[PDB]
Amino acid sequence: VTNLCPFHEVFNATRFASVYAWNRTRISNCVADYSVLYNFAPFFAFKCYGVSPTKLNDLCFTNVYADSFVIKGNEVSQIAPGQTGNIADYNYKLPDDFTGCVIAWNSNKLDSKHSGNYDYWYRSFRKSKLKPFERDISTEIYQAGNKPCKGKGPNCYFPLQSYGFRPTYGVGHQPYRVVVLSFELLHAPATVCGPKKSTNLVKNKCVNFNFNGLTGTGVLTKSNKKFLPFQQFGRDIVDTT
Amino acid sequence: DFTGCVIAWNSNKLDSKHSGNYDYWYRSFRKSKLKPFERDISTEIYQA
Amino acid sequence: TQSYTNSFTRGVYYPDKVFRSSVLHLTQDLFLPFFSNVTWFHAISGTNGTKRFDNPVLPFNDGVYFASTEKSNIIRGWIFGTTLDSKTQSLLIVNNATNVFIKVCEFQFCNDPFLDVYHKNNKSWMESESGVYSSANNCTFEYVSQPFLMDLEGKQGNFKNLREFVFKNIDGYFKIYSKHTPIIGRDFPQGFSALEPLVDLPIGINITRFQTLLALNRSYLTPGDSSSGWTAGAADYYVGYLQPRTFLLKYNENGTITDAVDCALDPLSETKCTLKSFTVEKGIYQTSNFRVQPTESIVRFPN
Amino acid sequence: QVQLQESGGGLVQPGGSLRLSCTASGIALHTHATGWFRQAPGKEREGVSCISSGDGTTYYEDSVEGRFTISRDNAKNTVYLQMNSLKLEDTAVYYCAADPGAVCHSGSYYYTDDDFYYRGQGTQVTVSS
Amino acid sequence: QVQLQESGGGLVQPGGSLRLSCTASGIALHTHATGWFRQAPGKEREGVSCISSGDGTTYYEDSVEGRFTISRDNAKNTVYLQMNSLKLEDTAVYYCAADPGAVCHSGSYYYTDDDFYYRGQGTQVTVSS
Repeated sequence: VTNLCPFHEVFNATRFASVYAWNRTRISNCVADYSVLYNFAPFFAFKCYGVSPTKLNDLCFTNVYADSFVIKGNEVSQIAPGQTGNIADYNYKLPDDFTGCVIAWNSNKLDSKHSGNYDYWYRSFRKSKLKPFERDISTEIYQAGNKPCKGKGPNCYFPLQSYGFRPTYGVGHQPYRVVVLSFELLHAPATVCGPKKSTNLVKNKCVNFNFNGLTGTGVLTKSNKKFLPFQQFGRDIVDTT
Repeated sequence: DFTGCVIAWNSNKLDSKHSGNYDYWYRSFRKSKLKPFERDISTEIYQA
Repeated sequence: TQSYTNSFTRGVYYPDKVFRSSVLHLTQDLFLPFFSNVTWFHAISGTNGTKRFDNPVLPFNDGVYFASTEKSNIIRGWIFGTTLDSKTQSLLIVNNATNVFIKVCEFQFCNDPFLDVYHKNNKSWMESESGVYSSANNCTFEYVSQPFLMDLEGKQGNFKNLREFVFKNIDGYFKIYSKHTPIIGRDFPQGFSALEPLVDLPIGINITRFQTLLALNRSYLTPGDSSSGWTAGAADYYVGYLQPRTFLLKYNENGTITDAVDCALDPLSETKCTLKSFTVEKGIYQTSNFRVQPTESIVRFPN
Repeated sequence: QVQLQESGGGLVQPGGSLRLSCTASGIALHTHATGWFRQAPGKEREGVSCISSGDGTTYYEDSVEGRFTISRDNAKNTVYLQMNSLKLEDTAVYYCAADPGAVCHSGSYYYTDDDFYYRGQGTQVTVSS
Repeated sequence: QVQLQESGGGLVQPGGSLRLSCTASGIALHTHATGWFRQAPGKEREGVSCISSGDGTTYYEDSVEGRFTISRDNAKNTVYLQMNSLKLEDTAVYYCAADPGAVCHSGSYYYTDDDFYYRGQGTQVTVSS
């Protein structure tokens, strides 16, 4: 498999969206370029909460989910399983077995303007807590009182809240660019792979060989045996390779 | 291939005090796994 | 429209990846047995606006063999799935003109396919009238590849092509085995063909029922009868059911399968399965053992 | 979309007291940060008080010290400014404005002049003998 | 031999944020259960949090729950604190300390008073400038 996925263009966007409709990118059938550590989507925080991230290279990757959000600085550590909050539970919950790398830039020079930015919209009121990895887009006025919310009035609160940033605001209210590379498995769907090192072939010598999981010892010689294009292995009487 | 016996008992009363008994040192860094029935004593810095 | 015919030497496959030459090999596998009955299902309600009921529901136990003799491309696709409702996902092997989309998706409703009223000879064109579903639920694995049904042209009369196929679900793993061979006016041509695979898929969903898809707007050169059972008819859709049999396969020195015999059809089939040969010399050969099975079982305990 | 309505005012005498109320219809208080700004005739607009999104953390100006109390009620979604010991130079028109986030005093940023998103019409408070 | 130095502190404002870091000059992390202690002036030293020797088991106190968090990185060999929603009476001298083995909430034994073996120099943290 000789294919390369350009990771670098995926992670940065021209304009980041709101909480309501982000973008989810799935990556497969490509060489695992996770040496983009420290200079792209994994960087400064380097908070790979995955269970043994180096041993995840052995558990050969079947899907990669890449995401890029922008969240305020008061709740950077809120992206972890088991934590509560209105901006945590009613926006994005994580399952208890999250395996991946979730890393946050101090985005103060590109997500803040002198006139103020109003392109990031959040919720603080919802009917109930949602299932993890789910999104709601529909904008409806919730019923937060005895009065029926059929009109725009008191006890009927809009759920949309647009955060505001400038370079003059202090740390904690500044926007942070949080990028997620998550490598989990749904029910271990062992479908596609990548890491597969191959030594150079050697002929006419007594060597050990391993071809597609078949191990053995002997001498490999070119010959006039012909295979129809389905068949891969060869075998004879008494069932020896 | 061990032919022998293992004997163990709780000692909370001669090997423990309120500030902590620190006379028992348990080495956790070594270049390679020990041979059977073998000790290393030497104190040299282990860089990871 | 359920006439039965016997299948002569059809349904012999390549069970594995390995190359063999000039050997005689015994395989215990899910095969279609020799001289077994197969079901002909017809399709004649072309002009009527009601549903034809010509695509029944078949209970898909341990693999299905399918065959067709049609010059045109009326046969396009197959539906698999236990319930075919919104509860579970369903598999489609739908074919367009030059590509195949295989989708494992949940579908709430499967009402009816599109049905025309007019004649195919008047309007011999099919332009965007294939709509079966309206809602797609949470689903993955929308695989896309080359067409299964290679449009091999048939001209000059009495040259109609044969499409042989078997579908197999083993441990959440779906295998399509297929080959296209040109034949003559025999419905089941007496002869042998080493019958190749095409594709393998990881699915992970058990399949209980399946169903076939036709361009059911208009159909021609289709005869049928109202009689059911042991009768005869002309349908050009052949369905057989596999069984776990043991076969003796003959591998050619060139590398292909050239003949196969059963080991449970005939007594001399048992002799040539025990002797590992296709030619049996004159004599007496002991093949197996007989014993009388008990008719029923009794239990007797005291007072 | 979202409107802010002010109430109160009248003819107060020096030594008296008055209470302004600012009611938001659409947006939610105790998640928004609201503040009061005033404008005297012949002058330029200057803030009075502010309260942030988190709890009831109050902020105040230099000439506002000790006389003016700010309180927010989340039941009626209305913020209250209580005026005590009004002097003769306090005749102005008062505006309430809301700005999402804990906007007032976030690092190197005070609530100087007006950059708030949501506005109102204003109520005139005059004081004289 | 083993020193536990602290970096951070200074002058902040209420509702702000600040970062604490304790890099162990001697024995590493992920083998010793470390903790943090603070001292209000005129008051006794009381701990705020721990993290265990194994995995990321995390504890807090009642008056600081939810607002403050702890995390560590073994490559830099340090422990990190993120101060969120700073209020008035948190003004304290913050210490970092350690003890071998999982000692914070170990059986019927919580991290009560001062039982750790290592001590640090400490940094000052003040609020409401």
